Amino acid sequence: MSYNYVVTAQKPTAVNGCVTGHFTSAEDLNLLIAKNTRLEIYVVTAEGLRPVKEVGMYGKIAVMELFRPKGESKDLLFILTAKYNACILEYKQSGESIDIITRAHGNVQDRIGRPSETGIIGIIDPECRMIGLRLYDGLFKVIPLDRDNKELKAFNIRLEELHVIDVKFLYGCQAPTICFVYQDPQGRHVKTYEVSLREKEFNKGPWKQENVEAEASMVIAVPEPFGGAIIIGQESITYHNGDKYLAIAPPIIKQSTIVCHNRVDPNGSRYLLGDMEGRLFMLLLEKEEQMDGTVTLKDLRVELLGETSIAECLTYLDNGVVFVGSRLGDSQLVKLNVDSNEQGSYVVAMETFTNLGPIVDMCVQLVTCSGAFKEGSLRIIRNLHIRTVPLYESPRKICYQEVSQCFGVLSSRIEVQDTSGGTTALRPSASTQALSSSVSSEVEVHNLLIIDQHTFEVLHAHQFLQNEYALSLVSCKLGKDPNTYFIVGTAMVYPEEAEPKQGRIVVFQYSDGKLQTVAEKEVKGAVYSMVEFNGKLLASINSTVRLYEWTTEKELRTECNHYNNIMALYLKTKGDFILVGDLMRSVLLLAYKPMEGNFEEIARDFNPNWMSAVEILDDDNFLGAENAFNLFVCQKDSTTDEERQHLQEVGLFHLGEFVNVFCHGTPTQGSVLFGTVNGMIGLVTSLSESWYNLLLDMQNRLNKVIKSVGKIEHSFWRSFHTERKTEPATGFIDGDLIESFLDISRPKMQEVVANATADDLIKVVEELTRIH
Amino acid sequence: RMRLYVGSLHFNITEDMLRGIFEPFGRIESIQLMMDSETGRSKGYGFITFSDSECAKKALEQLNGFELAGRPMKVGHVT
Amino acid sequence: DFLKGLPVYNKSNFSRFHAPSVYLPTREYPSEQIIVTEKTNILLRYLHQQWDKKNAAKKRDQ
Amino acid sequence: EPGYVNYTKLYYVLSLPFVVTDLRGRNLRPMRERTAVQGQYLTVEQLTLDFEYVINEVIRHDATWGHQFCSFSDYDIVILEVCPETNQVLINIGLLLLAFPSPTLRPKTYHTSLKVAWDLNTGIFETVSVGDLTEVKGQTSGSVWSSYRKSCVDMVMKWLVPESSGRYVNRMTNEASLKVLADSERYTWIVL
Amino acid sequence: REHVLKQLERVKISGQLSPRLFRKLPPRVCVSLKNIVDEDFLYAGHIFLGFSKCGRYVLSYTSSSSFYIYHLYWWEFNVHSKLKLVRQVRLFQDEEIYSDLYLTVCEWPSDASKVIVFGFNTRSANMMSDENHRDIYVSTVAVPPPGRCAACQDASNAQCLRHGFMLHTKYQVVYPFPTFQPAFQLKKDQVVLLNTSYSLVACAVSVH
Ligand SMILES: O=C(NS(=O)(=O)c1ccc(Br)s1)c1ccc(Cl)cc1Cl
Ligand SMILES: [Zn+2]
Repeated sequence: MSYNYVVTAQKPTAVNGCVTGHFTSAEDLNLLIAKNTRLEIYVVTAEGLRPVKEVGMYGKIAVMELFRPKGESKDLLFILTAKYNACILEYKQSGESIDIITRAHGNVQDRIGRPSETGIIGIIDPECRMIGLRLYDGLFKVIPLDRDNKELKAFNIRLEELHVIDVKFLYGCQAPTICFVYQDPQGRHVKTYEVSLREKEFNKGPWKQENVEAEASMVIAVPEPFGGAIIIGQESITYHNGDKYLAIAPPIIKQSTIVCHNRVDPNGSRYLLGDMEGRLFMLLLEKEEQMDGTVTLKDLRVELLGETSIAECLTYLDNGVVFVGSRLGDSQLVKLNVDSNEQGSYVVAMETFTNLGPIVDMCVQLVTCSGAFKEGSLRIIRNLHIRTVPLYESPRKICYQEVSQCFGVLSSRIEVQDTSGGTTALRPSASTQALSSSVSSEVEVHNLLIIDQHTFEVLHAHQFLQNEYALSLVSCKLGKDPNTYFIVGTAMVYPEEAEPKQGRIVVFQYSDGKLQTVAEKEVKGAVYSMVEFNGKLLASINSTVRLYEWTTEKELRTECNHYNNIMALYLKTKGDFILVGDLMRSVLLLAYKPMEGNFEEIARDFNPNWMSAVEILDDDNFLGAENAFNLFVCQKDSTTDEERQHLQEVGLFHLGEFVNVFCHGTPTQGSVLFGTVNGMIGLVTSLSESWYNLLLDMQNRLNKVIKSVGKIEHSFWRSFHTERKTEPATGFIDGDLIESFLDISRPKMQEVVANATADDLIKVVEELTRIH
Repeated sequence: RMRLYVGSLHFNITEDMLRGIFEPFGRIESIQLMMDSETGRSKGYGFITFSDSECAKKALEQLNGFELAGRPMKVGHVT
Repeated sequence: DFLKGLPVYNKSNFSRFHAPSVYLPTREYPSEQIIVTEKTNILLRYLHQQWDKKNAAKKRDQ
Repeated sequence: EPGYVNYTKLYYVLSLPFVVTDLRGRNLRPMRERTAVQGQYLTVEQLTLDFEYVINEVIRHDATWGHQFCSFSDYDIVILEVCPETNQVLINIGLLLLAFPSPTLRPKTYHTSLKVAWDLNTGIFETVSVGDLTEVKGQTSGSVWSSYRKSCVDMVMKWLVPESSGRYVNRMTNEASLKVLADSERYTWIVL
Repeated sequence: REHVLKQLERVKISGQLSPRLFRKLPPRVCVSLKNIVDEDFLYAGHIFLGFSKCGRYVLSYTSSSSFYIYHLYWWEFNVHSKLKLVRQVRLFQDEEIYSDLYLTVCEWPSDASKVIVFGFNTRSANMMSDENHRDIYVSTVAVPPPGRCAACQDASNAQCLRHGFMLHTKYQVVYPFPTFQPAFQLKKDQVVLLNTSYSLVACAVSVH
């Protein structure tokens, strides 16, 4: 049996959402930041952003909206988690005491219904008549906001439009009205429906359905006096309001997709727009006062403000200060000013907030491949001290070569098809600014970077072939050859085909500041993963795992193959044992048979799992991380050949993060570090039967004392969950929960340890805090 | 003894649905709704083979040009 | 060209230049309202809704 | 308690007729007897719904044209919905009947539809819709059942909401014909 | 069209990996039936039906012969590896069928322990083909155990009741012949709704 302990070394750093409003007090202008499970509450003060409280929710924050129903002195908060836990929260301060009140809560999951492509959408009516949720295709959930009733009886309305892109509640409406963009075989369209609480149905919307741009992706509900809606596409921006229809096709927006917006002015005269390249625009709604008192929209205009971090979200604060919430790079505070600088930009960075995510690969001190595109960096983490090395391109894989005192980093840069010749770089980056460079004998240009272990200076950049993608990387010694090499696994990616049918294994040696090609081996697919395996090279090509021998003639010679795979994306080895991770087909264990010079399929996990990362804990325990944000531990079944050929899932735990990399690096045994998409860094370790038993009893006791915001059960949160099944967590201890025992008051500690002393457990929890 | 062509069908109309709609007219020997091998879904066409020719004739007379879902069905003959 | 005159909630807020504590809810639980979902199927709800309105249209004449 | 419902329960260890067996051929042991503790036993249940009773009950109490009714001939039952969380079966009842028309006499053949919700916990049905009496003039028996099923198909398509990958009813059948056998979730095909 | 490597890159930076994204790309593996089928079952003439909901098994049937005898098979699938027979059951026990049935094998939404075989003939017989009557044959078969089963281990192909039972039934239908509605008939996880023309029967089988 397997017993494990999971703890957080570094909390998620990517920002998934940010809202402004008056939550703490009617006077305070607040900033609320959502970092997966984390909710940060701030007061916009004279000094700029005063932290008040950070609350960890027992769920992944999917909806975060402030709303003020009539009769409230301050805004209430609506939160919906990824596991569909819905709550309405109220902030209460009594002198020095701070408490978050759960006004209403419940689970709004439907057993039927398939999760939507553009995901969970949570919208609140401007007049606070109801909450609207788009969770599944074909259904629209309505939570009536009524304060004079025991329960908020939520119902579903059928939506004929099964593919909705975005939806919002309109302003200035006598009847609650939803405005949405949907897709059908005839293209994209914009439609409106009135929502009837009385009849539990939709009624004909105020205005006519209109056809829109094929890539129309977002709806902005414009407040009064304008009213109506703004729809943002790839090439155009349109305004709709009954009879009114304005359309602008500014060439400035064509290059990159707009992915976020924020209302600057309360009347919606100005909006901030953020795109995929990090560009910041100002959308201007020019008004015209009518003689009858009403105000109509005369024209739309877009102006490029400058560049910020690639924004996931934007929030205007006060006095030209804007918060840039980034997912792929560092978050910022930026200042907007009327007079342009040396480059002509109106955007000036005021502060930078370190974001480790996405951690695509890492090394063990921890060294990660962080961020993406212009935000791409390396992050060096130690006891936490963080050093950031900008690359201005996407780092993909990392390896350390001790003998060369450097790191091998695979990277990709974006180049554009110009008038003359081939392609040209749009921005200088690590691969184009190396000390020396070589070449192999919009588009992605792949490179192997040799970066100095001390200064992190780009010593050499080796550019791979036209259309060649570098997928895997290893630094090792092979056979009886004394040399240490940088080995790269590639794939030929053409703009005609879908799957790679060609690739290479390239053996490089770094000497005298240059990279020399020692050997090349052609393969008939993508080299997804490579591991050094007992002085041999273990590589996975498409659906085949292959073992190569390195000859005295400096050539790779195929020894054996295993073909029973769908997509062998992940490889890990311990001794003669191989743990293969499949993107679609769960995990499997192989054994190399020295005597037979071939592989033997030992056992497979017959469970359906879409894998993201795999690790070998020990000879008998295998750790898996999948697409549904869960961890699971496989074990060899401890009489018949078929019984031994079946891996058993003995550990289940809902992590709440997407793990891209696992690496190894008395109470607990073993130390496996993991890097996630949200920049969270965690640690997994093994426990004895008796250590697990004591810590499990401690969790059940802690859960009776520690209260949850939104009243989400800890057990529900950590329950293994997929679209297929929901099961209670097993053989896993939440280190975060047990560590929180040291933070509760002494009178509460005694009630937790009631029939063991508080000091017995204090000594236990304190030695557990020393594992990270 | 008689085969018909059924076309202009909605992509979600199943073989079982076609059997239910056509069976009241007469005994059916074989029904084969044509499917796409790549992205497994109905091609919108098929063949229904009645045991009786006069039973197949009445099925055509009563179903050809009439809307099943919102697409007007096309029932015809072969060879 | 058109950027000037940005929203001012308070002049003080960013004038002074720059460069949270974890909430562990203690044993206290005051809550009075729950969120529930409609048990009945939407097709059945609609048919029930139409048939019940038809019964009311029969009671008005009789 | 109602006359339209019939429930039967039978236990087994190593109205429709059942030939419950093991994987070899032994007909097991048909009983209701005592086998203390959950020591592996089979449980078969059978809840029946007499259509002819339902039809007569809904014509009698819930049809405005109920007084005009004489007798019914054939009937076709099509399931419109199954709600597993509320254990409710929505059935549509297609009906060929005989009735007198409006006071505008002579008895005529008509066609109508009866929607009825059947509770599986209680066994009790509840009527949700009673169709109008539409005359069958010169259209055959096959013509009327084809038009009826087309209307059911029409309605279920109209109310069709996509389900999650893993609540799907797998249905497999090969003629002797299939070209490929696909494993959807793992993008694997067996080519025949 | 989107390249698989381009789709994979998006996953690593977004943390969004789902099948409803790889929807429009070709199959990752194609295997021909002839290369994975055991040659000893050539002179048997199996009719392959497809995969079980979990890609572990691939099912097939046999229509052996005056009467017809039906058999349902469970084959262990492992990509390129040959298929291994796990279960072979005799469908419609002590039932004599005088005509080739159009059979369908179904699986419940969340119940992986059982399967349902619905077979029916084009028209019934009373040797001579009888109109206005049709025979429906339905069998509920327990699937093989997923792992080590403690009750199965107790033997003297001995399999416990939970992982080794079979249920059979047969009913005659009249005109208009009831519609086959497999998605609705098996929407409730342990029930089969059977339209016998005269009544609808809710049929639940469960092992405790
Ligand atoms: O229900 C049918 N077939 S089914 O597989 O149970 C299924 C349910 C829902 C969908 Br969508 S498909 C079906 C069959 C025949 C006739 Cl006449 C009408 C229908 Cl509605
Ligand atoms: Zn068993």
